[PDB]
Amino acid sequence: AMSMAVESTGNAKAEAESRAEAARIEGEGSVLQAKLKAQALAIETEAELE
Amino acid sequence: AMSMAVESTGNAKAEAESRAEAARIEGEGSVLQAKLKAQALAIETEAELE
Repeated sequence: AMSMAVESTGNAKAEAESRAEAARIEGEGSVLQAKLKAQALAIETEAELE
Repeated sequence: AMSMAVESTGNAKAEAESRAEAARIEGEGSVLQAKLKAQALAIETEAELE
């Protein structure tokens, strides 16, 4: 049963650890993307304001 | 299970790392493109204003 316990936890958590680790890339990516999108829209909407 | 953990994380994050790395190119590209689009519309809309 101790092997059954470490089987279920170690396997299922490792799957749930990877998707959360992947979501961290989207979070850090979306920050840098939105930061770049700020400049994209800033230079677009401000320069076209003339 | 430690191999199962590094399998899921290392694989799934590497896929999510590449798409975020690709999105950085669009972000930096869109800034330079919008910056060039500013001149394109500026010279177009200002010179045609005469």
